[PDB]
Amino acid sequence: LPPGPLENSSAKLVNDEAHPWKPLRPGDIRGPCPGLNTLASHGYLPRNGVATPAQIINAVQEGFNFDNQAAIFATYAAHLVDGNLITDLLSIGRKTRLTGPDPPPPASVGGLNEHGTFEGDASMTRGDAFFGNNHDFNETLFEQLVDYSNRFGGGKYNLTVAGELRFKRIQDSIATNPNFSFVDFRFFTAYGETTFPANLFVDGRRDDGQLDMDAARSFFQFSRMPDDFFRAPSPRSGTGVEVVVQAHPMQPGRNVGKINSYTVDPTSSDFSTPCLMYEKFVNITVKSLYPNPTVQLRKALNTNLDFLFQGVAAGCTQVFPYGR
Ligand code: HEM
Ligand SMILES: *[C@@H]1O[C@H](CO)[C@@H](O)[C@H](O)[C@H]1NC(C)=O
Ligand SMILES: *[C@@H]1O[C@H](CO)[C@@H](O)[C@H](O)[C@H]1NC(C)=O
Ligand SMILES: *[C@@H]1O[C@H](CO)[C@@H](O)[C@H](O)[C@H]1NC(C)=O
Ligand SMILES: *[C@@H]1O[C@H](CO)[C@@H](O)[C@H](O)[C@H]1NC(C)=O
Ligand SMILES: *[C@@H]1O[C@H](CO)[C@@H](O)[C@H](O)[C@H]1NC(C)=O
Ligand SMILES: Oc1cccc2ccccc12
Ligand SMILES: Oc1cccc2ccccc12
Ligand SMILES: Oc1cccc2ccccc12
Ligand SMILES: Oc1cccc2ccccc12
Ligand SMILES: Oc1cccc2ccccc12
Ligand SMILES: [Cl-]
Ligand SMILES: [Mg+2]
Repeated sequence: LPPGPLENSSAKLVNDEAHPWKPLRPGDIRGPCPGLNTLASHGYLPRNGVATPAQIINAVQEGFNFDNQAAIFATYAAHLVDGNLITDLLSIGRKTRLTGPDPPPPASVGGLNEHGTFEGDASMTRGDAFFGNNHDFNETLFEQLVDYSNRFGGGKYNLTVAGELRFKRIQDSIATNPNFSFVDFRFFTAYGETTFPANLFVDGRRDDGQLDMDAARSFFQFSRMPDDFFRAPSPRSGTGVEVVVQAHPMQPGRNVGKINSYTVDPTSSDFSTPCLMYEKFVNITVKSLYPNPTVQLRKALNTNLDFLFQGVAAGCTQVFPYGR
């Protein structure tokens, strides 16, 4: 079952004796998420980067005070599209034999590195998949984050910086990635993720929304909590995303095989239709990976879809692609 919320959600030291940072060993997997990467590199998750959904939910809550509903929604969304539903294992990065025997195609079980399922374009510190690497820390992109922090945040990353940088990334992908896609699930996640450094990488004794660049580099590049890091003082995820959207409101769309051809998609969900985002994720995205599953896969899909629905925070009706 999905873990419940923390019994005690106070700020506390999370870079503690039981959770030291360690460098990668051969075979250890890290991916496009600095949050999960840091949890693995401090042993809140298995240090090889392969974990169960329950391990992930417990880790994001314990290590960073990510809220329960957000933890459930993201984890089961990722697991459904990128994880092995029979073995209950998900890679936080590249595809690996460590998640067990694969299901039939068209399911990919590609880990969080799989482009276009959860991971997508216009990430802050990772390049678009079209440019060759959607998962490793990129120094040039991080230096741009530093520059935007200097210009809009007095040298710190905050929600104002997030609003400007989110738009800059989108405009750079429009100008250079002929395959740029910015619809449905990615349209939502791209905005939410820009709040996370301000909400969750800021030491919880301060919780002022102002992330310094030493801490930012530590998390984004090295998957490493600052010495004496205290987690956030209460559960949260995407609060302040309205500030990021308001700075430069966008419509969902994609380039259409050429640069500078961004074409709005009226069949995409947007922030006015969160329940459509959920329904398409299940009916189209998940269903297309598993169109006619065998008995044990069908059971695992339905269980994980029930868990996903527990995380749906927008008053939506559950949908059932494989029946009740
Ligand atoms: C709850 C389970 C979570 C999963 C499965 C997850 C997975 C992912 C994935 C696959 C991405 C790639 C999105 C992209 O293409 O840019 C991403 C982005 C990101 N996640 Fe998470 N995430 C989770 C929770 C968290 C938490 C708790 C934090 C912080 C504590 C966090 C911080 C970030 C950041 C900062 C990015 C954007 C990085 C960048 O654009 O450079 N995530 N997440
Ligand atoms: C919750 O944890 C904090 C920090 O560890 C501690 O100060 C506080 O006493 C705890 N609360 C309860 C009810 O145990
Ligand atoms: C190109 O875009 C499509 C989605 O429209 C996606 O399936 C494909 O993986 C993308 N490839 C790259 C390398 O961006
Ligand atoms: C990092 O991002 C820059 C800017 O988009 C890109 O030119 C470069 O190839 C990327 N990769 C590395 C390894 O720097
Ligand atoms: C970001 O920092 C700048 C400079 O200190 C400030 O003007 C702006 O109000 C800050 N934004 C937020 C949301 O804290
Ligand atoms: C999803 O499928 C259900 C039937 O299982 C249907 O009622 C619903 O309208 C579908 N939603 C979308 C957005 O296709
Ligand atoms: O874990 C996550 C990663 C990226 C985006 C998210 C948006 C909402 C809730 C969780 C998210
Ligand atoms: O309202 C939102 C929009 C997009 C992403 C989010 C992630 C977490 C929490 C709320 C979010
Ligand atoms: O953060 C949020 C929470 C709930 C609803 C939202 C709607 C739009 C934009 C952001 C939102
Ligand atoms: O865009 C939105 C509108 C209303 C409620 C939401 C809840 C979560 C995430 C997004 C939302
Ligand atoms: O719980 C949520 C968090 C972020 C985005 C969402 C979009 C739709 C439905 C639920 C959502
Ligand atoms: Cl919570
Ligand atoms: Mg990306």
